[PDB]
Amino acid sequence: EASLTGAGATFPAPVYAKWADTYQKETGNKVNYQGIGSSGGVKQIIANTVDFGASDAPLSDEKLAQEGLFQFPTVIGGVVLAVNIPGLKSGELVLDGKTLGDIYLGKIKKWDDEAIAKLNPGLKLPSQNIAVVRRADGSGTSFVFTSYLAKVNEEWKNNVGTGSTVKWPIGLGGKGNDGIAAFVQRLPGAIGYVEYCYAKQNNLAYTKLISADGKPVSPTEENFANAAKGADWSKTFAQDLTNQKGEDAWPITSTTFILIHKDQKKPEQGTEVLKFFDWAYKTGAKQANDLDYASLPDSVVEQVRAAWKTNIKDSSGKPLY
Ligand SMILES: O=P([O-])(O)O
Repeated sequence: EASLTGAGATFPAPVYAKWADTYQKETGNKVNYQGIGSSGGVKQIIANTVDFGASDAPLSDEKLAQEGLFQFPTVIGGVVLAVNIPGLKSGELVLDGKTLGDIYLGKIKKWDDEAIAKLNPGLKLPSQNIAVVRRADGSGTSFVFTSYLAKVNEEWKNNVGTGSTVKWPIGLGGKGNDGIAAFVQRLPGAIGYVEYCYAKQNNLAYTKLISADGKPVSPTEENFANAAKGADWSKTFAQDLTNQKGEDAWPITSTTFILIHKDQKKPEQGTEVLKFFDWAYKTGAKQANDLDYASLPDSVVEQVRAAWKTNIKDSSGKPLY
């Protein structure tokens, strides 16, 4: 029995809570995860106050070498646009990336705007103001969401850009993925970006999006998996999965990372962190799929195991796996 502590991204917090609960029941090891968003996770592992950090924004090779850190992917998820449009069902509104951007820029103000109605011909769109919601805390989901908007709206790209934290033109700030969820639910007219789990479990209506290739997709585990189908995992783990080509490829997809130290000053702790995530890879794929997360392919998991053996050591040079 060991007590491990992790902190970071809220994006995969439901799968990690679920994995942790099952592992305790099967083995008695305790995992404590604090959802505080990816920036916090990164600071906390750097400070050495947790056993493991989590972030959906990959550090660069230089950055990992400078801090003594190793990073590895766990699951693939999808970010959706949760909406509160009185009278609209889940999956009936269709947005494109340029339209989505123009909402977040503050350019489109009403739900029956010409640009929105042209995308959804059948619908009877209300004349309700749009209330944009966005994150207040340094976030991995913000990263992924502003990475996607920088590729499909050139005014966003030039005026706001990409980051964990940016200068939001308009909108109300919610803390965590659970805070955007709560916000949408209370505000008639609201739109907020959440990892798909948080809209499904809260029963929030969500849109469809038009893929890179120009077809409207739904967000579904399969569709998240489809967006990752042509990723070259053998070159890097830091893959960008936003606006991918292919059939039924969800446009705002992403993987997520775990960060640990390479020179493990507490080898027992470090050894138990690896066993947990090995356990999850080996047996956790149903729980992940049950929260609509796609799993990594077997070849990637084999990559991580090979890199565990080469990189993770104690202060005597000895490997931990
Ligand atoms: O996963 P987040 O909390 O860093 O968005």
